[PDB]
Amino acid sequence: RNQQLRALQEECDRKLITLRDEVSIDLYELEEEYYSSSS
Amino acid sequence: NERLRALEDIEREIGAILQNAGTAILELSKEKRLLDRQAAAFTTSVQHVEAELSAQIRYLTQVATGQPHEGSSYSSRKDCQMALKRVDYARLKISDVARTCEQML
Amino acid sequence: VTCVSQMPVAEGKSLQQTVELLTKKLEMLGAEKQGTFCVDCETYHGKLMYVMHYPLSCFALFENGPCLIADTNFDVLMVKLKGFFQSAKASKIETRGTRYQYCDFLVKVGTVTMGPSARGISVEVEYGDCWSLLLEFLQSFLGSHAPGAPTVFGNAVYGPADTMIQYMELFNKI
Amino acid sequence: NLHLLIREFHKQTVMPHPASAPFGHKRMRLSGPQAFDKNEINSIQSTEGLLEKIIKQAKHIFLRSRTAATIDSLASRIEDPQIQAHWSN
Amino acid sequence: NMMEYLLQGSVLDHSLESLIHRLRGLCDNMEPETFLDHEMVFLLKGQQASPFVLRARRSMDRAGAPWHLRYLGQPEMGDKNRHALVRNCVDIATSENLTDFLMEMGFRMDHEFVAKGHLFRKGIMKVVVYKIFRILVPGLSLSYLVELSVVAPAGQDMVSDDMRNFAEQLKPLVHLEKID
Amino acid sequence: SELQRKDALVQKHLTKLRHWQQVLEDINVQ
Repeated sequence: RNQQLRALQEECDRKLITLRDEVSIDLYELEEEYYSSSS
Repeated sequence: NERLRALEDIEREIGAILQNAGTAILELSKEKRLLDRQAAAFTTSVQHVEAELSAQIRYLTQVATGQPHEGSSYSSRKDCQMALKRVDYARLKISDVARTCEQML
Repeated sequence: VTCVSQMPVAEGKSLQQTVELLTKKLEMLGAEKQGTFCVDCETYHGKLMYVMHYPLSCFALFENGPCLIADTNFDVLMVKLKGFFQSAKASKIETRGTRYQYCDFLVKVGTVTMGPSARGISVEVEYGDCWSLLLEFLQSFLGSHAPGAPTVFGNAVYGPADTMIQYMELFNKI
Repeated sequence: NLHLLIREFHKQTVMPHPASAPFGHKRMRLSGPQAFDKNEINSIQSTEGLLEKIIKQAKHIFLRSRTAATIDSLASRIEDPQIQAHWSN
Repeated sequence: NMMEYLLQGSVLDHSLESLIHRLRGLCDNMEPETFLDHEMVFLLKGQQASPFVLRARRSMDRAGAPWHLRYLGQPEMGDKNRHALVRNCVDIATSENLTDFLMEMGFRMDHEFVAKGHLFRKGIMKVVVYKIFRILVPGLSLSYLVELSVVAPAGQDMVSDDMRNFAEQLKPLVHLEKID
Repeated sequence: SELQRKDALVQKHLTKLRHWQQVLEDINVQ
């Protein structure tokens, strides 16, 4: 059970980190698109 | 893991076979016959339990004064709870961002 | 890392007066208070009884001495082999002084161990060769002194204990 | 906070790699060969718990103040050159 | 004043799996493991007539592990219903340090005991089992030795009865004691 | 042009967020 749940939490951490990286690319893109214009 | 569950299933099957052999011996020697001879083997099956008793007698017996397997090791379980909580928090933040985006349209 | 150290044996005024003058010059240079890592210098010998401490002390028997164990382990080894060594009876002296860290440079003043001795000025380098800033500070710190030149700049990687043994070798100087 | 405290407890429980009888942490024996004047003192143990969470909240309020400064510059210095920021990762 | 009350026990090589499982159940470690190093004895005693041991073992599996020289002498004959092992002393050193000291002070490699076994921990007490390997210089019992060691200062022998009871708790394994 | 670029970026971010929601539900499904 220890090894099983360790693999599970490793997969969860990997998914969360991939989510963070994709959201980071997205935030960089949108922030660059936003700061290029001032209302 | 595997070996413990296997030995447990083996002991359970041994007990079941002993009960079945006892019931069969009772049904055979109750009323009507050479097959009753196999009924004697039922008693031998009882001896098998004694061997299991011996198997339990000369078993591990790590301390025989306390309980082994120190630690529930549920630190991993707590870490998994935190991971699921982070996933739920991310889902909530994503839902908020999606509501904001839908309102932007 | 293992920086040079020497002992300018001044005279004229007094030993304590010279020590106070050196300390005042260092303070004028901006020597910040950093405790007093008094490094003793005891002799029993060709082993030794080095008690200099740098939060750990050791005696260098030979080949610059391994002395890689903690002070308690070394003292236990010494007390265990009481007499089983060839090094109890010589003069057991102890030098002292204060250690000031000006700016990424610690300076320690090894005072008179048995009473007849000089005040050795010991400095500590950061990475370590590397005598440009060393000499620029030594010339601005004292006069015609601080030659140093230890068994360094030969490349076995910044050995402090060999330098400490070289400094303790000044016992026969007086 | 929960993860830091449980990690603290877990550390209180790595193996000491004992041969004669260390039963400690390799940081203790590292001072022998590698002389550590103040490193070993800093590498032994430190204060934590409330202070770490407090300084984390301090970092949070500092980030909030930085964001507020950026927003104020955007709203006020609009006709001024629009300053553009980008957080790290 | 760090004394030792280590008991000398030995378990057959065939009875290992049940033994390691019993240990990991009762108390072995947090995910226990093994070790690997090589010992040697240095003998230099003209007037004392006592070769002073020195365990300059290098843990090959560990990187930069300090040489944990262990001396043990003056076996304590207390007769307090315990092991009462000789007084021990540990010292962690650096690479080639023991060789340099054997060259300076003057030693001689009496013999070599290359062993390998598993690691175990408890609340205070320690226990260890391993097997020696009679290998050549560049590389003779072949039996697992279950030693229940307790290294600590003199104190008041309060952990003596505790260690005796904990060893009796593992009675189906061995019956460890002292030697002559 | 600025409005069109903003709308395009918003649509792309929404698509990415929906994909991440789907894969997160799948991961939580276990």
